[PDB]
Amino acid sequence: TTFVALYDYESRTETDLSFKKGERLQIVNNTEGDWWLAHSLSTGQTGYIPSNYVAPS
Amino acid sequence: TTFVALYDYESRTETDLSFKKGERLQIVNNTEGDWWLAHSLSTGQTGYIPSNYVAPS
Repeated sequence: TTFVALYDYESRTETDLSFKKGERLQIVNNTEGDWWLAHSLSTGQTGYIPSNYVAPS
Repeated sequence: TTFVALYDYESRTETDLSFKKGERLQIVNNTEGDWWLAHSLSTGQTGYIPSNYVAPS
């Protein structure tokens, strides 16, 4: 399955992909899965996490 | 709503959250959506993208 960008996106870090509206993109799976923005109740820190490392409470 | 870590995870960039197995985490709504690892057919580049910027071809 192929996706198409609806907006431009300029990369902000070393690990993200820049692209332009109309570019065609294939998702590639990996062991980490989707990444979610998360907030830790144990430490107060915040950032993206790999969804395959966690489970619901 | 609330998740639990199954593994340790050490941060690799400035934007990800480190955590330890057992930490409680809350996912936080933001406009970007899940982030996916993606491969560009126009440029050959690879990296994570915000799913809400793309749509299927």
